[PDB]
Amino acid sequence: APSLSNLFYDPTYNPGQSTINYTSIYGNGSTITFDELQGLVNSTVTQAIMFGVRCGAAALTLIVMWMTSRSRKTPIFIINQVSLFLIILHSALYFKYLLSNYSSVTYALTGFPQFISRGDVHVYGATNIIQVLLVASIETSLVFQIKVIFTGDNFKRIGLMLTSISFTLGIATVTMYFVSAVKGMIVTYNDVSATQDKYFNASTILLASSINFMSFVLVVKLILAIRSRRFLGLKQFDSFHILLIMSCQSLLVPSIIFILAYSLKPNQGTDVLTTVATLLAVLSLPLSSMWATAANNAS
Amino acid sequence: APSLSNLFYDPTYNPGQSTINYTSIYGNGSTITFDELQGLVNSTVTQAIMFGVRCGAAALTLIVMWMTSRSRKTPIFIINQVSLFLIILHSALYFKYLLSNYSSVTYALTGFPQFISRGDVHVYGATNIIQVLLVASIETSLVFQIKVIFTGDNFKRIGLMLTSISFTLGIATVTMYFVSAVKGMIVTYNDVSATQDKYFNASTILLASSINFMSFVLVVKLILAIRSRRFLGLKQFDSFHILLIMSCQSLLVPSIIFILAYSLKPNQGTDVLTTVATLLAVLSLPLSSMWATAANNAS
Amino acid sequence: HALQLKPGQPLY
Amino acid sequence: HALQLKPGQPLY
Ligand SMILES: CC(C)CCC[C@@H](C)[C@H]1CC[C@H]2[C@@H]3CC=C4C[C@@H](OC(=O)CCC(=O)O)CC[C@]4(C)[C@H]3CC[C@]12C
Ligand SMILES: CC(C)CCC[C@@H](C)[C@H]1CC[C@H]2[C@@H]3CC=C4C[C@@H](OC(=O)CCC(=O)O)CC[C@]4(C)[C@H]3CC[C@]12C
Ligand SMILES: CC(C)CCC[C@@H](C)[C@H]1CC[C@H]2[C@@H]3CC=C4C[C@@H](OC(=O)CCC(=O)O)CC[C@]4(C)[C@H]3CC[C@]12C
Ligand SMILES: CC(C)CCC[C@@H](C)[C@H]1CC[C@H]2[C@@H]3CC=C4C[C@@H](OC(=O)CCC(=O)O)CC[C@]4(C)[C@H]3CC[C@]12C
Ligand SMILES: CC(C)CCC[C@@H](C)[C@H]1CC[C@H]2[C@@H]3CC=C4C[C@@H](OC(=O)CCC(=O)O)CC[C@]4(C)[C@H]3CC[C@]12C
Ligand SMILES: CC(C)CCC[C@@H](C)[C@H]1CC[C@H]2[C@@H]3CC=C4C[C@@H](OC(=O)CCC(=O)O)CC[C@]4(C)[C@H]3CC[C@]12C
Ligand SMILES: CC(C)CCC[C@@H](C)[C@H]1CC[C@H]2[C@@H]3CC=C4C[C@@H](OC(=O)CCC(=O)O)CC[C@]4(C)[C@H]3CC[C@]12C
Ligand SMILES: CC(C)CCC[C@@H](C)[C@H]1CC[C@H]2[C@@H]3CC=C4C[C@@H](OC(=O)CCC(=O)O)CC[C@]4(C)[C@H]3CC[C@]12C
Ligand SMILES: CC(C)CCC[C@@H](C)[C@H]1CC[C@H]2[C@@H]3CC=C4C[C@@H](OC(=O)CCC(=O)O)CC[C@]4(C)[C@H]3CC[C@]12C
Ligand SMILES: CC(C)CCC[C@@H](C)[C@H]1CC[C@H]2[C@@H]3CC=C4C[C@@H](OC(=O)CCC(=O)O)CC[C@]4(C)[C@H]3CC[C@]12C
Ligand SMILES: CC(C)CCC[C@@H](C)[C@H]1CC[C@H]2[C@@H]3CC=C4C[C@@H](OC(=O)CCC(=O)O)CC[C@]4(C)[C@H]3CC[C@]12C
Ligand SMILES: CC(C)CCC[C@@H](C)[C@H]1CC[C@H]2[C@@H]3CC=C4C[C@@H](OC(=O)CCC(=O)O)CC[C@]4(C)[C@H]3CC[C@]12C
Ligand SMILES: CC(C)CCC[C@@H](C)[C@H]1CC[C@H]2[C@@H]3CC=C4C[C@@H](OC(=O)CCC(=O)O)CC[C@]4(C)[C@H]3CC[C@]12C
Ligand SMILES: CC(C)CCC[C@@H](C)[C@H]1CC[C@H]2[C@@H]3CC=C4C[C@@H](OC(=O)CCC(=O)O)CC[C@]4(C)[C@H]3CC[C@]12C
Ligand SMILES: CC(C)CCC[C@@H](C)[C@H]1CC[C@H]2[C@@H]3CC=C4C[C@@H](OC(=O)CCC(=O)O)CC[C@]4(C)[C@H]3CC[C@]12C
Ligand SMILES: CC(C)CCC[C@@H](C)[C@H]1CC[C@H]2[C@@H]3CC=C4C[C@@H](OC(=O)CCC(=O)O)CC[C@]4(C)[C@H]3CC[C@]12C
Ligand SMILES: *[C@@H]1O[C@H](CO)[C@@H](O)[C@H](O)[C@H]1NC(C)=O
Ligand SMILES: *[C@@H]1O[C@H](CO)[C@@H](O)[C@H](O)[C@H]1NC(C)=O
Ligand SMILES: *[C@@H]1O[C@H](CO)[C@@H](O)[C@H](O)[C@H]1NC(C)=O
Ligand SMILES: *[C@@H]1O[C@H](CO)[C@@H](O)[C@H](O)[C@H]1NC(C)=O
Repeated sequence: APSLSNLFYDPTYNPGQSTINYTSIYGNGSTITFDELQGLVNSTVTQAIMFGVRCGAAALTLIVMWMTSRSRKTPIFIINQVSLFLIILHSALYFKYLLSNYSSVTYALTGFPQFISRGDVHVYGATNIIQVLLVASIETSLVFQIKVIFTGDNFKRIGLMLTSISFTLGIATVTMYFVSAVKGMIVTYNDVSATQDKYFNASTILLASSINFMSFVLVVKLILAIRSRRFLGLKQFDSFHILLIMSCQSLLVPSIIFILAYSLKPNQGTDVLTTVATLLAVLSLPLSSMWATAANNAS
Repeated sequence: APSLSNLFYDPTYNPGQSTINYTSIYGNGSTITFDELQGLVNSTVTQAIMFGVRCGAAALTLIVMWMTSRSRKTPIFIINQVSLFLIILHSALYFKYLLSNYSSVTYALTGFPQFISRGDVHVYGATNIIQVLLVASIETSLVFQIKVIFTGDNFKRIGLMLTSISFTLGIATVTMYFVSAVKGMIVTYNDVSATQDKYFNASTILLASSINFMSFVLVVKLILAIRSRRFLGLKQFDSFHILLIMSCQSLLVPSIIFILAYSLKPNQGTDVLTTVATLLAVLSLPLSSMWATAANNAS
Repeated sequence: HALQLKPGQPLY
Repeated sequence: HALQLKPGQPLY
């Protein structure tokens, strides 16, 4: 401590509007303010909290489902039980990504391609392959729940066609995710500082569409379970409607978060919303799968 | 893009060893390298993942304990059920702390006290009060488990004295945490840029001591449960020893993490270890509390 | 349109 | 001795 400056005695001095000087690819003359630097740092600090919550939740959901189940060997159980595992693997390679040189303040401010090695591109590839192997599990789970809802003593007209639109939506979502992934990889392998992003913002809309369709079909099943019982002389539900509708026996909360995630402009946390809604969908599949295979009028 | 510099065509150029120029309290002449800046940013990115895992785990442990219990109204249940709530409240005010100006790169590099307002000091106070209201719950849980293990048909010599050493250790841990907290608050309220830290590194050693004592007492109970049965003609445990010892029916894993956390020098992740071991202790209290109240030789 | 990815940021 | 706190960092 040789000597303090005079600005130490200024009550109204504002650090954050001060100047930072650095050398970039455009020479030794780039400048930035401390608040744009802090805005770059606060978005990494905000995207690590979410994925740590995801890893925690999914690990403690996997164990609890292993310990609290009566009827194992069911396909729906196995698919629900590997989706929670691909969530944890996706979150692991993203923590690997978040501490690497592709997410550094060095690359961000100074766009030098010498800072990117081979090994940073292979974890990007691997993460883009686990993201599509997770969407495929979600879609196959939804198509088995739909295939178990209406098949049976119910009318075969509606039931046979709703599995068709759900198989169609699932295969289209998976194919579009695969296309997006394989082109992004080509682009990145050609140039490290290149971005290809027109196919990620329609894959999310089709995942959202398929979840909204599952919510519609479960609401349909509930209205027909309140309509069939009154025709006969059997007693109705006392306070089961509130549990089914409100708690996520039907996928209404993830569906609302999805419809507010892409309708709203990006400046209102649109990236914080899809990440919460994918977690809530994968966490709500065990609860949507108990109502789906339940006696409509036998009980 | 007016013109790229010549350093864009240098294969061996190393960004990260370049110079950053900024104005500090010691004038308009401070300098730093991109790797010490990135080392400041990577420790915030590493301390947000842990607390997001903590918030996730504790929230999904609270719900599951609410839903999967037969004998409620027990004090041990209520204490175990409020410790998981104080973990979530502690993690909430730390996310509040992590996005505030006391954890910014601006304050870190430029130590200007004009950047600290009143409201940043009150969340520091509140967090230091929830940390001691969490240690108090941990200690009271351990003293009720010890008070339920030996009290009964067992000999009253050892049992009456082990509750005494456990009450003593708990009250000493809570008192030392309170002392640390109240002096740190005085210091910080006097000067925002002042640090008082001699009492935090003995409070952790006494929390670790009390957990190690609980592990010793549970190992004792297990050796006496294998020794009493053979004296009589009753059948022994078939494969129950492996579950008890290995899985955290006794608190051996948190105890090992605690004994490697402070014995090792700080340069080997000593801060990443105590934060995992507090989570594992609070998550292992429900499992240590079932073995503690179990029939020693009746079953 | 609503989600923008960084040059090295994988899908989420 | 083994854990060091920042001037504004609360207890953990
Ligand atoms: C719920 C339980 C049963 C999970 C069991 C699996 C764990 C043992 C795994 C899951 C996630 C893993 C972590 C994921 C990511 C990392 C970062 C990784 O960091 C690096 O070495 C690369 C980054 C860098 O060098 O800067 C070190 C291992 C670690 C902590 C892993 C350690 C092992 C963990 C905790
Ligand atoms: C839990 C089950 C599903 C197994 C999970 C396996 C993954 C953890 C493995 C399988 C393939 C591995 C990848 C295969 C190849 C590479 C390239 C490798 O590139 C290098 O820099 C290595 C050296 C070189 O070849 O130059 C870096 C690790 C990585 C991404 C591996 C990371 C770890 C992965 C994803
Ligand atoms: C999901 C559970 C069951 C397992 C999780 C394990 C992963 C967290 C581990 C397993 C394989 C590991 C990888 C194995 C090898 C490498 C290469 C290693 O070195 C390089 O990339 C080359 C040098 C360079 O970076 O230039 C960096 C860490 C990485 C990606 C590891 C990151 C952490 C991985 C993915
Ligand atoms: C769940 C576990 C078992 C992982 C399942 C997926 C893996 C089998 C995939 C995912 C990412 C793939 C990697 C992505 C990219 C590459 C680079 C690729 O490079 C080239 O073909 C040319 C590179 C060049 O010269 O530019 C070689 C295969 C490899 C390592 C792939 C090997 C197979 C991987 C590990
Ligand atoms: C688990 C399922 C989804 C199958 C995964 C198969 C992978 C092993 C395949 C699928 C996409 C493939 C990639 C698609 C495109 C390319 C670009 C290709 O061309 C170049 O990067 C050099 C030429 C140029 O693009 O200029 C090199 C192989 C690579 C990485 C491929 C490596 C092998 C990949 C990862
Ligand atoms: C649920 C059943 C009845 C199927 C209904 C079909 C819809 C799910 C499809 C049909 C037309 C699709 C749209 C056709 C074109 C576009 C433009 C496309 O433009 C972009 O924003 C991409 C490029 C960019 O990111 O700028 C975004 C998706 C969107 C709205 C698509 C969203 C999904 C839609 C509405
Ligand atoms: C309850 C079930 C049966 C509904 C299934 C159909 C929906 C999933 C589809 C039908 C109409 C679609 C919408 C048609 C047009 C648009 C506008 C498009 O963006 C814009 O062009 C406007 C941008 C803005 O307003 O900010 C984004 C997708 C969206 C909302 C689509 C999202 C998907 C929707 C709601
Ligand atoms: C499924 C049941 C248990 C209900 C769970 C509650 C969630 C649906 C709520 C609780 C907290 C909410 C969040 C609280 C604060 C914000 C910040 C908010 O940010 C802004 O609008 C301004 C800042 C920005 O642009 O990012 C965006 C919505 C979000 C993520 C909220 C999204 C909805 C959340 C996750
Ligand atoms: C440091 C590690 C051990 C922590 C891992 C997370 C734990 C907090 C979780 C993981 C598995 C959970 C257990 C999984 C299954 C059960 C059985 C369950 O049993 C009943 O519902 C009782 C049935 C009856 O009494 O008939 C009670 C909760 C419990 C012990 C759970 C309590 C919370 C546990 C230990
Ligand atoms: C910050 C601190 C001071 C407050 C923390 C929240 C409390 C207001 C909560 C947390 C745990 C709750 C307790 C958890 C469990 C029970 C058992 C419960 O037992 C029943 O009568 C219902 C179950 C049964 O039939 O056995 C009665 C409420 C009570 C004491 C709860 C009362 C409210 C408590 C103390
Ligand atoms: C465990 C469950 C019950 C959730 C607990 C959440 C609390 C820890 C959060 C929720 C709302 C928060 C408050 C919301 C808003 C503010 C104003 C905020 O004002 C400021 O000085 C900062 C913002 C600004 O500069 O205007 C200070 C923190 C405080 C009291 C927050 C303190 C932490 C609170 C109480
Ligand atoms: C038992 C489980 C289901 C949790 C239920 C409680 C939630 C509704 C609480 C717990 C933690 C809370 C969060 C803790 C911290 C923050 C940061 C807070 O940020 C600020 O306003 C100040 C810091 C900043 O953003 O700069 C906004 C509210 C939020 C997202 C809180 C929203 C409400 C949450 C998700
Ligand atoms: C979880 C249950 C038991 C409720 C407890 C939540 C606490 C963590 C909250 C509730 C009320 C909050 C307080 C409400 C108001 C203030 C004043 C506030 O004053 C300021 O300097 C900021 C606002 C301003 O500029 O006036 C500082 C935070 C503080 C002490 C808050 C700290 C966090 C508190 C104690
Ligand atoms: C009855 C059974 C369970 C044995 C329990 C032993 C502990 C209650 C005692 C034994 C030795 C004590 C330690 C001996 C010396 C020190 C160093 C001492 O150093 C300091 O940090 C304070 C002085 C300084 O600032 O240099 C702090 C207390 C501590 C850890 C003591 C904490 C309490 C310990 C672990
Ligand atoms: C009943 C069983 C489980 C024993 C419970 C007590 C221990 C957990 C305590 C008692 C005395 C404590 C020790 C007392 C003093 C020290 C010295 C202290 O600093 C040093 O002097 C180490 C560096 C050096 O000088 O080489 C580090 C902790 C340590 C080993 C303590 C570690 C924890 C110990 C072994
Ligand atoms: C029953 C369940 C709880 C078992 C799960 C396994 C844990 C006991 C392991 C898995 C990952 C491990 C961590 C992986 C990496 C590190 C970093 C390591 O720090 C280092 O020396 C390297 C990093 C650095 O400090 O730069 C300290 C131990 C720690 C926290 C490990 C502590 C023990 C952990 C949590
Ligand atoms: C930073 O910005 C420009 C770049 O040359 C220069 O005029 C200015 O003097 C620099 N400030 C400091 C403290 O170096
Ligand atoms: C910046 O770049 C020019 C051109 O290479 C060089 O002469 C000069 O030394 C550098 N530094 C300053 C402060 O101008
Ligand atoms: C920053 O400080 C260094 C001395 O370490 C000096 O050489 C340089 O001219 C200053 N300005 C810039 C833009 O680097
Ligand atoms: C740095 O501080 C001195 C003293 O106020 C001032 O004269 C000068 O303009 C500042 N910038 C440089 C490059 O010296």
